[PDB]
Amino acid sequence: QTWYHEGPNSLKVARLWIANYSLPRAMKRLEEARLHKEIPETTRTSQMQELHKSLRSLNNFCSQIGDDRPISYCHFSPNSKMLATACWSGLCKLWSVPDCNLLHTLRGHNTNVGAIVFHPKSTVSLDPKDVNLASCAADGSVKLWSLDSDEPVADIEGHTVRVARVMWHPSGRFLGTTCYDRSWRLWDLEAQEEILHQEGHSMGVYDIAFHQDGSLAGTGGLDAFGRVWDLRTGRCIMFLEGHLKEIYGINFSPNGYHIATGSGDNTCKVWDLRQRRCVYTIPAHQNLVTGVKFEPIHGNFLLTGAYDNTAKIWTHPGWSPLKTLAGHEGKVMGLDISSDGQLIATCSYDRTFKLWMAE
Amino acid sequence: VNPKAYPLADAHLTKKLLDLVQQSCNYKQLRKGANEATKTLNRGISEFIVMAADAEPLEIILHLPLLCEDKNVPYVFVRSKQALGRACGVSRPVIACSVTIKEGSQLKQQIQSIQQSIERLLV
Amino acid sequence: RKHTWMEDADSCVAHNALECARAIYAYALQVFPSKKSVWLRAAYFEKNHRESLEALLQRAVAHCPKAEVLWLMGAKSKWLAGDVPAARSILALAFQANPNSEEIWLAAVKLESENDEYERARRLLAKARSSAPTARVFMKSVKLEWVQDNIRAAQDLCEEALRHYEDFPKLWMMKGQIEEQKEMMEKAREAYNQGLKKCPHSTPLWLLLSRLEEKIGQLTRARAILEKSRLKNPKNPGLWLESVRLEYRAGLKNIANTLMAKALQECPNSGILWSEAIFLEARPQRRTKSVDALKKCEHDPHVLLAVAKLFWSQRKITKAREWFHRTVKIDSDLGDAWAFFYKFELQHGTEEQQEEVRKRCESAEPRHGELWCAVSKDIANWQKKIGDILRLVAGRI
Amino acid sequence: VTLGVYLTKKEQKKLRRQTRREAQKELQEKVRLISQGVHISVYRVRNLSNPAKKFKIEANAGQLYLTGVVVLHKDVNVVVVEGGPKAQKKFKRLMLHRIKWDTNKCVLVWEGTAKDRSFGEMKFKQCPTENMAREHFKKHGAEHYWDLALSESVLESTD
Repeated sequence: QTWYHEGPNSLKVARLWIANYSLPRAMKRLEEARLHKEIPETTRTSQMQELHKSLRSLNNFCSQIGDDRPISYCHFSPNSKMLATACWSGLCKLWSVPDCNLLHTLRGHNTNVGAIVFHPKSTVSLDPKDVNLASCAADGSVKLWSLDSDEPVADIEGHTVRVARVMWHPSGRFLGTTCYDRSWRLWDLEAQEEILHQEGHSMGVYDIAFHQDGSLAGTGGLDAFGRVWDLRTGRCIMFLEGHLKEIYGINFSPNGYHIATGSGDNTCKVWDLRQRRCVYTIPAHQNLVTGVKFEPIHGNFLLTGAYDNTAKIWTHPGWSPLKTLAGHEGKVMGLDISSDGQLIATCSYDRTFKLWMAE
Repeated sequence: VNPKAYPLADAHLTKKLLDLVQQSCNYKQLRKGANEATKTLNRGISEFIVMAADAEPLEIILHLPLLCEDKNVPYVFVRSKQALGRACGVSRPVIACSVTIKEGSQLKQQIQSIQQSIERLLV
Repeated sequence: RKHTWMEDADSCVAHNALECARAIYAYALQVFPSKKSVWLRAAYFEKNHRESLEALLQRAVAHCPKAEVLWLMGAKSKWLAGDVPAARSILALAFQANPNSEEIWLAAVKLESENDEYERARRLLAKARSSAPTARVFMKSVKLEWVQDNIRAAQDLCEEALRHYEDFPKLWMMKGQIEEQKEMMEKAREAYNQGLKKCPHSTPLWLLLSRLEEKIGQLTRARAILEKSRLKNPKNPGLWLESVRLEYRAGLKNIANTLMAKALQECPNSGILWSEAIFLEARPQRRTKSVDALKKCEHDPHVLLAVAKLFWSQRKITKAREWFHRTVKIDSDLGDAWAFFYKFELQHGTEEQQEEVRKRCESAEPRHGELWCAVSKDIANWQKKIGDILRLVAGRI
Repeated sequence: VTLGVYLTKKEQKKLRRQTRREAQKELQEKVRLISQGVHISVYRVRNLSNPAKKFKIEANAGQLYLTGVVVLHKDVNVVVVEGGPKAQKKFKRLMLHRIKWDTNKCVLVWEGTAKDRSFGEMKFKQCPTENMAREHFKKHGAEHYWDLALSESVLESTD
């Protein structure tokens, strides 16, 4: 009973632009995968052993307390610049990584802030006076913010439910946001309006994450079913099922096949895209897995957090417990790896955010 | 209900919380009222503190999550104060209460299970 | 029968007199030779009740060989009452009976460092480190090499102690404290990281590493080191107190209060955490926090010292003096409580209370204090007396 | 869904009076005339060769109506149980506090929630090699927990 709905011409134009920006990106990703497959197994095994030895000696660094409110989310800035944190208060500070110095705290919220995720090309090819980060609160608000203004921007009033998380597209012009109204919005930066409201789940969506190429976009919420929609014409065929709890975290690997989803049933689902099956059901931790982050463009690991005081950095593939990144005092909410791969930041409910780095 | 009351429990979670509050008040280990609950939370002897979303005003119960930020205790909000009042055994509706730890009580495992189940709702 | 005779002699020494206990001890010593326990009990009975103790030490040295504790007690009784170069000759004669450099070499080095001619003490410490190197022997050799000057020989001795005693974090902490007083500071942090990765659970070494990472700027690394020290135990109260002090040293008072609340929720039975929570709280809100700390952790010296400081800060000397007396009577071995009592006696009161506090500090030597260990571990005040260290701890408050 | 309806002692007392009155009236009248999510735990023990401890673990698994498996190998004993939350909590309290092992220590490797049960009954499997135990776990669809237990045992033996 897949219901169809007629959309505007601007949504079709944005979908055509996303397809024209994702098809050469997918071609370059397939060419990089074919070039990595042409490498011999000895050098790849040596690189995997070096990555495992670097991830095994993961020490704590850049631990700085934000405020009296517990931290809810953290997102690493591109090119190892900073790390934007979002706590339970109305302030969203940005710690200057790796020094973790507080500078230009973005305020303007009243309720508990959700996920403050910056743009993938904010510090690279975007001006700091314009919009660089996007945050959400416990009410209906998706507010953009700069890095040197200490003030929010013109938000979108198209959300009337609890916006849990938000993630910007790798192209930069689009941004998805998971709301509690059994739908997920896709706002645009060029048209400055909500282009699509995908409703395909029974409950409200919690975490949404787009692919590395920009063609596919993963979903997930309290309906215990993972969705993977397309940015061209919808029609989500890669429906993820198997988890009996609420999915609280989705992460898209840079490889076109693997995709890691974090549910509240104390497990993680590493599913393939070329086969549409559950490749791995990894028992990461014993608590509810909320935060989950894929690897950078090298594509070697996966950092899945939980509601306990630890975080598991596992290999990709293999699903082996490579690193136990413990050190927190509360529920680890929100984690993200940097663009360089040498550090991975993780927040917690103890009002502090640390990072695992090589010694 | 009130949007300021967070976190909010489900139906079976509120039924289990009411059963735990009735077992604590029947064993002389529960404190009724918001003032006694906040005093037990500030004294460091309260194992869990439960609230209710049907309070007028809802900001007067707002000290119950904030004390959870002052003593690291799990907090939860009931759907109605009349069921929490009857659960406490008091004819008057209760918008707040506290299950305190005792010197080797038999309901310690149920209180630990309620604290583990109430800490995952705040996400 | 000898154990029952020793128990009856102990009961007679505790009851009415000391002549019958000494006669029973002499009969038990002349009936049959025993182990070092009966000789140590006879030496303690002679010291607690001059010439008789020296005669008992000579009889224990002539009849009970391989007794290092009785020989050390006899050398201390000869140095105190009789003579220091006579006790030095007694220790040199006892060195020919026991060739082990475990306790006789350290006692000889301490006896040579208490007097002049410290080059002989340095040569004896080098011979003890080259003959049979231990953990405490190499620590005392590094301390004797670093008390004079930060020479490269002290760094070589610290490197040899780290290579031979890598499991002991005291040598790594001494090497980090020696490298922290040099021109550079990265070598001390590297030695502290090696000691934290080689112990693996070292609380004062990680505390010194966090202090070095906080004093040289970029204190987020110091907070990460404090979190790794709290997770490496796991849940250590000292690392949590150090993290709370590092959070309270900056402008984040609410984060320090949240860290103190998390430390109280993770470890309510801690005196230092209760004192930090009573000191970080508000001044009209401390009257309930002190009562909660007394009800949760009763008969604690740190909580009693915090209650005495709160009573002295509330302009009530009549309650603060009683709280300091109760803290000195509950645990007289604390350094911070004795320093706070000396500061309260010097601030408000006559000279008799300060003289009584000085006599109580000189009777039992304080140790394991927060402000006492900051001056007892420094090289500038290492070979000082207890009264000068207490005055330096009271003047720095 | 349903909520418990409790009253105060006084209210109950009134009911008692009424109840007795009604009873008296009647008397006087008679004289005058595991679905929706199952908790699955997996523990790792160093040595499970004791017959009494294995019999006690089998009795605790059978009395609590929980299914699973108990695989033994070279210094690696993987005990996987699956059932309700109270049965899994009682089994964890028995294996962590009541079952006294002692170099032999038993720790819980994982504890999560699944959709349905995998094994039918508690069968004490035995395999000297890890490949046979991995194939027996993959035959029932539980090879990931056995691989995680083997990786945790390798990390405990290496460090």
